[PDB]
Amino acid sequence: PPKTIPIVDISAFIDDNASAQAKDDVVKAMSHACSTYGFFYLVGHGIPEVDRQQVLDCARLFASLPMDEKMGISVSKCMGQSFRGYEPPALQLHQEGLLPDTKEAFIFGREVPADHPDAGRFSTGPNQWPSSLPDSEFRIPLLKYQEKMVELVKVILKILARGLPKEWNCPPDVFDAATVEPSIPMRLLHYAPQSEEGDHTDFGNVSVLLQEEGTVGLEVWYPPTETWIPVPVISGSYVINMGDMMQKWTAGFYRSARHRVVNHNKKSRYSAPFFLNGNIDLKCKALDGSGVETVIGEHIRQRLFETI
Amino acid sequence: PPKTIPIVDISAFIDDNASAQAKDDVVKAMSHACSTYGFFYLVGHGIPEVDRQQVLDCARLFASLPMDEKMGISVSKCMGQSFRGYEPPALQLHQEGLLPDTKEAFIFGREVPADHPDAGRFSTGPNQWPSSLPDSEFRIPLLKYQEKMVELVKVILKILARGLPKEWNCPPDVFDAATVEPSIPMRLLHYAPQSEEGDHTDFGNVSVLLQEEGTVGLEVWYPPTETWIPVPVISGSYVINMGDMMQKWTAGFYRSARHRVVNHNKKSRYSAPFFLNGNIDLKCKALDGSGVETVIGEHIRQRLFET
Ligand SMILES: [Cl-]
Ligand SMILES: [Cl-]
Ligand SMILES: [Fe+3]
Ligand SMILES: [Fe+3]
Repeated sequence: PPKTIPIVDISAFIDDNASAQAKDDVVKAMSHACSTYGFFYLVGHGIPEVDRQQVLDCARLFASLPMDEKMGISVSKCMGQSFRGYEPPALQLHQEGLLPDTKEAFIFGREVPADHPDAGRFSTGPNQWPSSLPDSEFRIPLLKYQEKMVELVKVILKILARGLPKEWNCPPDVFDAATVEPSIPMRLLHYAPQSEEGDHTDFGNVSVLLQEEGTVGLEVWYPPTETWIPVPVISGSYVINMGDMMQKWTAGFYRSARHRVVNHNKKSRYSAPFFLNGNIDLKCKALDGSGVETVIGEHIRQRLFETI
Repeated sequence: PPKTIPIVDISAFIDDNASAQAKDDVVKAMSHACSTYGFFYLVGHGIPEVDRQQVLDCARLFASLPMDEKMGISVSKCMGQSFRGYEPPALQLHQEGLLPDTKEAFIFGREVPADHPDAGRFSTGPNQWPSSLPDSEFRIPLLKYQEKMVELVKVILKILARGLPKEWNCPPDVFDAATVEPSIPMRLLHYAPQSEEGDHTDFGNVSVLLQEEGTVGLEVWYPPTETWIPVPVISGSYVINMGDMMQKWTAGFYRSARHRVVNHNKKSRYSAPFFLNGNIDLKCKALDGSGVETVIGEHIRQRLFET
């Protein structure tokens, strides 16, 4: 029974002067992690720690807005199925903060203008922005960080493509089309402390989680030993996991693991997960050459219906 | 057969506003790592990445001096048994660089003046500094870095003291005496590439290794499955391990593991290990109350003779 998910240092891939052996070491480590656990810690991404800390400060800043202003940009008010804006807690009584055991989030994605023909299509459309926060303090750092998440998931996909079974003869670009005009939702999550008194998989391709220091929140189901693996916070790391669409694309070689967040917090906790769903119109062919075709957006919408 | 040594984030101990649960989590993780493997990765130390990169640049800078300049401060020339200065390769033919499969090092420790009564005693005395390297590029950043390593091993020892068996009833200060006027050698290591064509334990209390990015060098012997565990470089981390004197002090609860560096390098590789040996005159009592008394310096010298 494993005690931890593995860790992958991708430095050899962020620098063009690393040895072929070191790059190959990264490829094998990430391939084994994603085909065994579906999860791994990633370090060596090169995203400055000040930027990560700024993202968590944005989460805290948004959460500090009064309930009325956050509901002014409720996801109810977004365009079509773009699912952008404020996700309210399940219960609320006051304008300030959260009731214990609830959570709230700000969701934003790829900026698509309202008059674009795709606006309002699944996970596609304009973002909603809280007007009381100045651009320099919220929207601008979040969009800059979004640039960096897009570049990081591109690198992750190149490493993963190099890690597939060689007899499938997949080229290292095999995933690249998913990164063109993609669905890329990001959440700024605020978890209230636990009171004194869930199980899921991600549907997309790659998830990149920024954790705040604190007690263990995340657990990953490992079927072979039927155990929940805790994922404590590791300084400098992201938690990376594969989603259902990636598992489907790779005919099950890369696993999409069940996971849940446990709330042992005595104070409010924040996190910032970024999700690569991918281009919602891309038709993906099973990389084992079995001829199965899956359209990303149809797959994700189907997963939503099956889970709700 | 384990595949990795554990990772311990000590952030909860570098901040006084972290929860008691988080601090206890750090204590438990570090204790289990040191009593099982004797080794762990440490992150969250707060030492800036620019400072770590500078230390490795100092290693490269020193190594780039010609043989004649480096031998000007050979360890042969240090005062008494202070063991400070330049450790030359086992073989050499040119003034520049190293022959494959060899290594060289710069060694410096706690600055003790030449007229101090302890100067020249075991691992104690003044440092040798290469006269061709400007202070701002070498001696000054290394001495500041040395302060940061001393503070980090102080934190590690506090965590380790909290991880001992509760039935021994050890107080959390139990190791602190080792950090007063200690032997603290640090090396700037330069490994030549492998040619086309060792196994040991550390003698002191706590070792703190800064690795350079590259292929796996370090391996740790794990007896229960009789396997060499690779220790690849992890960004932002130090590799921490217990030495023989910590194993002795804790009556074997904390393990001093055998380890070795393997050379798969096609180009020169650098590292910066810092060693807490401790105060050489401190008499340590086995923390299980078995009455055994060990003087750190005598232990380290005896371990040197045994090897
Ligand atoms: Cl790695
Ligand atoms: Cl930890
Ligand atoms: Fe998830
Ligand atoms: Fe060693």
